[PDB]
Amino acid sequence: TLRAAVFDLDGVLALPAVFGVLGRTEEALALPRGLLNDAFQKGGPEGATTRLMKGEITLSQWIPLMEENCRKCSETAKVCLPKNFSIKEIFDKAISARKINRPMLQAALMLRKKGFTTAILTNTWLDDRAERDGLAQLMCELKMHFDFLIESCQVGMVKPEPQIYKFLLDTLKASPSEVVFLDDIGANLKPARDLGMVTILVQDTDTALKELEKVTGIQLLNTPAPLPTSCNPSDMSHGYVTVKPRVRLHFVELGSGPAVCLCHGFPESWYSWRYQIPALAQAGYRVLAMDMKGYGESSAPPEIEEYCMEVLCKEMVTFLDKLGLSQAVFIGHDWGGMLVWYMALFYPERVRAVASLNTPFIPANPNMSPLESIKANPVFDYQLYFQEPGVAEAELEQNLSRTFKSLFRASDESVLSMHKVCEAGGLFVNSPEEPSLSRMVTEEEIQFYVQQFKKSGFRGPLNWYRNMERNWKWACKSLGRKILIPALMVTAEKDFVLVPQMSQHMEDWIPHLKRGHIEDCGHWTQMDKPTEVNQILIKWLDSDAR
Amino acid sequence: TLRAAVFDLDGVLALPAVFGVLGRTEEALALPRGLLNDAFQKGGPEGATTRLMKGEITLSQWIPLMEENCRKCSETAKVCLPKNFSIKEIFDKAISARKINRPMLQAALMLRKKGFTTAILTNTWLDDRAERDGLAQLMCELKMHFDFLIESCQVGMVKPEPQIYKFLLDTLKASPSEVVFLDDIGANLKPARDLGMVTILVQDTDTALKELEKVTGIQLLNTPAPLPTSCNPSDMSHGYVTVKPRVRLHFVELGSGPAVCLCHGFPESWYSWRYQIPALAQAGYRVLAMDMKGYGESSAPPEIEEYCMEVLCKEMVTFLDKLGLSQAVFIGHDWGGMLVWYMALFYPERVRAVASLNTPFIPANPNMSPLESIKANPVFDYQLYFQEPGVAEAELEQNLSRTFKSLFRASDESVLSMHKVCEAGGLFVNSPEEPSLSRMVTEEEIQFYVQQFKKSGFRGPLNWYRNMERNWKWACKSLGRKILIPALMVTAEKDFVLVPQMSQHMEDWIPHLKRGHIEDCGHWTQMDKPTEVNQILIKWLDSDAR
Ligand SMILES: CC1(C)C(=O)Nc2ccc(-c3ccc(F)cc3)cc21
Ligand SMILES: CC1(C)C(=O)Nc2ccc(-c3ccc(F)cc3)cc21
Repeated sequence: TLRAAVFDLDGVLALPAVFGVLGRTEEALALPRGLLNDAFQKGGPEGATTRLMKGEITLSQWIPLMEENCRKCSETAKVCLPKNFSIKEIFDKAISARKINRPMLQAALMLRKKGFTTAILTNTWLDDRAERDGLAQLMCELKMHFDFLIESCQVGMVKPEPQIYKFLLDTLKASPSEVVFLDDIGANLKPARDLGMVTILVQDTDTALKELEKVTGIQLLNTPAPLPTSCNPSDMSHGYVTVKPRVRLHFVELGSGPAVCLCHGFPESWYSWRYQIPALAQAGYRVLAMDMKGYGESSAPPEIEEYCMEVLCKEMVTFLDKLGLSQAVFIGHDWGGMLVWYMALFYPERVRAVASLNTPFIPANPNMSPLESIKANPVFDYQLYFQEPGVAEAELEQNLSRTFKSLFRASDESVLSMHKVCEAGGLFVNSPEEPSLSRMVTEEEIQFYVQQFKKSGFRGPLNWYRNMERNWKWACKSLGRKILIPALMVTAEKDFVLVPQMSQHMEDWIPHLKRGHIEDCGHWTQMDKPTEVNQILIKWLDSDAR
Repeated sequence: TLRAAVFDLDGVLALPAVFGVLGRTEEALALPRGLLNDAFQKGGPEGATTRLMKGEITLSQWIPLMEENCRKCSETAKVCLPKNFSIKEIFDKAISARKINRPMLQAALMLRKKGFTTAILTNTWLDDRAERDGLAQLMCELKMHFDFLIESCQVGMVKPEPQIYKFLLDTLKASPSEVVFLDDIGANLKPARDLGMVTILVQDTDTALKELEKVTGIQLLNTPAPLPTSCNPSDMSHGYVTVKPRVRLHFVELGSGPAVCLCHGFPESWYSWRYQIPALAQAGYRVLAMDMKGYGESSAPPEIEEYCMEVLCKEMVTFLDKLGLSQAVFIGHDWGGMLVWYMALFYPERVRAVASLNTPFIPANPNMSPLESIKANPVFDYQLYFQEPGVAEAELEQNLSRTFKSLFRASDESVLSMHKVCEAGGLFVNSPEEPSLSRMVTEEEIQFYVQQFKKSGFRGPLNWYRNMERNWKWACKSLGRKILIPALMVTAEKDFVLVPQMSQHMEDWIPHLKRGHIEDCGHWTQMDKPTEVNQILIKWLDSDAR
């Protein structure tokens, strides 16, 4: 029975094959057929290309040897290479044109999800070209999804030599009959076949994937749209910044490029952005996913006033100061969404661009108490239940697994009576002790939130709602301002509290505001509709956040 | 007696004054004298500029009000503003031309070093211009050097109103007679003077600094060249990445831009780069200063093989993978310098550029054992003392303060007999029990290293020298390669072990190698000559690392 799948890089996980450019160049330049492919393989196991693939020499040392071989081949075929012939140019274009073969990666991802050990086995080179970063980027994106990456130039062995196959089996800790090996070169399949491995000659991806599903008995073709890549907490870079004597802020960091600071809502974590972090980093951004003050590995002081917007915003500015960041793009959800609008209003010089999921920008009404304003809308009643210190903490901390399983549910799975919370005596009075697992989350994802909330509980997080008068007084100072920096408002059709219509007047205060809208999306936006959140955010980032 | 110094921003800590552009524009456009300055102050305390400075409105809301005032003033003076007159253009140019007044900052730095509480008190605005980042950058660089930053637009008060002065005194927790107040506007000095504060009207910096030194009794003018800004460990962003089950890597992070990964030597810390971190971040780079494997907050497994170059390099690649970085510039010193050359040789696709301080690149000699090669040079004898597990650990761990005070000394303070270590029975046999403090370090800086080494000791750090045969075998695989990516070699005149002449053949293997050289520099390069290290690295980064 199969328990391992091995994939080649060129012509299998990455298309078009770099090899096939030797043929295309021949046709474009009207050179004798196979001339470039002949000079490429010249000398066979003793040749320049084999030395390159074994790591004896670098790609830049190989370029003049290939040119020298191209001349000798043309001299024999009684032909002349054009005025401006360049192996460097040919390969630079070929390498940058090569992209990930998405359905092949999807199949490898699906096999690994079903318990398979996966690996990339490739005949490759040590790339020291001025433009080597393009290929470094491709290898980084691909390799993360596999258990092993075996590169000929690092191991000093090359396919079709029998030793590399014995090396692969030792790395996999598997018998050859347990292995599927996919390659676009028949000669390179041959030793794997002769050893007893199942082999697939890859020409078109579709036929290769049909052969792959028939032999594994796992559906890989025509399968539903996969979720974006998530985060394994133990594999992330974890950062810690002391913003003041008793306050440290924790964040997870991924990628290079303009800093994108992600600000979760209540009662969440950096992990609420798990489906956005790999996507935004891959789109060319340096993601900083916060544990907001009161949460996870960040400090959680008990004082209510430690959680007013003025204090929270000041601390986020210090967070940027200590990291040496002059600016960051601020993206928030729920309470994080409220914080990001006030970062834009009070510190525009520090905010590259601002985006909010669900949370509209509504200015303070200076002729009405915030307590009065909130009583007007019956959907905001649950926030009055949060006012009395200790009441909501006791119910939310009682059973953590029940708390998160009850809260994190899609719009058509809701188990909560949001009205009338105070009167009913609690959020979960008509809710089960053992809620069923929502289709949005796994048991393990719930257990991550449970473990995070074991440290500081719900006091600090609930304190965010306990500064309505302080926040109102501070917000009134901004009543003559407008938000004029790049801004995005993302509405969720089925958020029954932060309703899309509440954002309707925003253009009066943010004239150049851009919008996104997600149909059939509840309150837990990032995990409810991750693919669409990523599409909207990446599109807005590339256009407005530089 | 004075214990606090307060500085204005425009015309005092930053020059040329943004105000003075109103006058220059008048002269350039041949407009009536004081016309632009009149429309700027139009309406006085009730005017548009006062509302701006109090934070009632943003800079972009103010621009059309200023234009409207400029028209009314021109209509009265019976003049016509030119075809293409733009307040936006005038102020964009004025703000970007304004730079830090270096000698004024140096004086504030010197006063704070002598126990003074320092603050910036400024009449400023909420900047929402498309080009606001330039000013955000300036405020970030300046503010870090002061105890307090009081901005009119954040406090809703403005100079010369008496309330802002009472607010300043409350923030300083000082009586007015204890305060020196420096301002370029006479009207703004007046309430501070009337309260009993010492006031300096700032026209030219030199005269202002003479007045400042006469009143404080502290030399501020003609004082020696200051050291670059250092790091306070508790104020840095601390990052943590698990590279494998038993191995976590710690780093300090500062700045935005291309990632620059700093790799210390033996027996050091991320803190050895304390004078480079703020400088490189200010030059436009994202600095990642490592605690290398075996050190500080990074894991220190006991096995010798955990510290061979192959393992260390692989882990540094995983470190980049987990952070989502496709590349980084690698800068190393001593053992870190050796690691960076092999990162360039084995992983060029992941290395944006490579630089080494003191450590030359010398290829493996495949016809000689590394143990033989090292015996040939008597300066490398101390490395043989490091071979036997437990011997060097015992002497180095015996008295940590003695260890670091003995090691970290300039070329003309050396206390160590580097020959013949093994024969003499130790590094510190002819060294004092209580070494005098080197001119390069403070007691507090030594105590930081002492506290760091209390965690894991010297086993992991010494293990870096215990893989000579393993490293030699791995290095021989690279003998046919060349380093062709951007590279910098920095030599230290007085490093008696890693001598400048040892780097002489490097061009044979790195043909496009760039060089730097530091005269009168010992082995502890970063702390011995910080200003010159920063100049060489910043110059090479801006030219070759993009
Ligand atoms: C799902 C539902 C109704 C919706 O449609 N919008 C919101 C907003 C907040 C909460 C919420 C958050 C925390 C908590 F403890 C209780 C309820 C729940 C919801
Ligand atoms: C200062 C001096 C001689 C010099 O000029 N070059 C070097 C290189 C290494 C060490 C050193 C490092 C660690 C240790 F434990 C002992 C000596 C000491 C030196």
